[PDB]
Amino acid sequence: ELVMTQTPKFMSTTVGDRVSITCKASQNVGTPVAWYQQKPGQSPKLLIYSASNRYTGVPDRFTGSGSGTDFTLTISNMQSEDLADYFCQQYSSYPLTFGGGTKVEIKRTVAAPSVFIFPPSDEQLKSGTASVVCLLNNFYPREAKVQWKVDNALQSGNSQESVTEQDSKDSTYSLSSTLTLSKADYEKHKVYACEVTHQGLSSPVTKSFNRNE
Amino acid sequence: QVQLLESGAELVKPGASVKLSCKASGYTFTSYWMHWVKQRPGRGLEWIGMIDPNSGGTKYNEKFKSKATLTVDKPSNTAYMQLSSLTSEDSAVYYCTRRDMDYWGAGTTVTVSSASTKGPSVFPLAPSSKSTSGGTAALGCLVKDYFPEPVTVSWNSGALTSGVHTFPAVLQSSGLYSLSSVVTVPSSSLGTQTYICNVNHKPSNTKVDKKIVPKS
Repeated sequence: ELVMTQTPKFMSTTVGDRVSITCKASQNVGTPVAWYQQKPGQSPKLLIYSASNRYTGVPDRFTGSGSGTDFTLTISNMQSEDLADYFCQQYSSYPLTFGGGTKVEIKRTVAAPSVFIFPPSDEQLKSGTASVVCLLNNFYPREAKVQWKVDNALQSGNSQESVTEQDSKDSTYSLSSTLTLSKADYEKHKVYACEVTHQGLSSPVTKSFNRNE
Repeated sequence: QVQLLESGAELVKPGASVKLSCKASGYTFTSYWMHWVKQRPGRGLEWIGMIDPNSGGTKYNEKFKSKATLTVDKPSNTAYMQLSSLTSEDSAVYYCTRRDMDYWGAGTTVTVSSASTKGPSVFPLAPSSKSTSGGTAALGCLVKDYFPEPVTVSWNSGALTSGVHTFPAVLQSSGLYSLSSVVTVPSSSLGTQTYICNVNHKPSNTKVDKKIVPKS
């Protein structure tokens, strides 16, 4: 079963910094170790096999080293294009084993979010539900507080949010918040407000609307 | 070019059994062995088993040994893995890769639920000519109330791909998944260029095309 323990679980370097990932075996394997890179979405890509050889195409900035029971992969000049999850594998003894994986984010200057709001489509209203969407575009870090305030009143439990994986080119994130209420209450109140408190602003910035048409 | 096209996302009822495909080409199939890997939402990676296309011999991970079975078809160049007595733990994304895992498939998403499929509705997030400024405008599509994952969404038939952000799916209380896809574009084009989002939900054989026009 050879348990491949991978460390760390979540690393985070800056563009140009170097990344180091270690994978320890529970018993000596030898040289049959490998590493794969999985970018969010698509499946894994082979990066290094036989502990240190690079698969054709893989840039020289990726280095596989170590041997015996401790293996390590290094990224010399971390570039936004390396943002992804990485995996360690062992193929000397069955069953083939993988490491727990490491997620690699990127540090960068802050970015306040560009906030937008979208009233519910006339379409959805008919179905008897009114979904209101607030969007926070390209910001960093991801720690962002989105508070929904319908007519000077705060909501809670009646809204969900999703955050994108780190942009493979901006190193930023993006968040959407959807206030889901009944076609009933939506026709009642008039002021729909979205307030966001990011660690990049002085006071809570806010976008809002009023049932127009 | 080496390609490993596979089954589309399939929903399967608890206890039933599914048989996944993996059609190979671009290389002499009977030479390299075939693998199968289970991923499963946000977790690691588990090797399932190996199968030799030529002979027919196989080697399984003495874990899925009982639940899965690998077979092939010398002619059509297709590998088959069959899962039986499926449970919630069995829900995951399955990949078939070539011997040295240099080539993988896009993977098939297998969701095990007693619930039944439901095609998503699609509502437009209208470009707010007043609440979407700064020289550039944001617009999008809300993909709501569908099950199970996944749903793929591209814009203007794939012709538009820059500034596109498709958010991860969210499971609502209703037990249905919701999701949205936005895109930033030059404000000046809102009056000339047409934006259409194409939403695809294989599990229910659904395809929707929605035009997003500036709300007035």
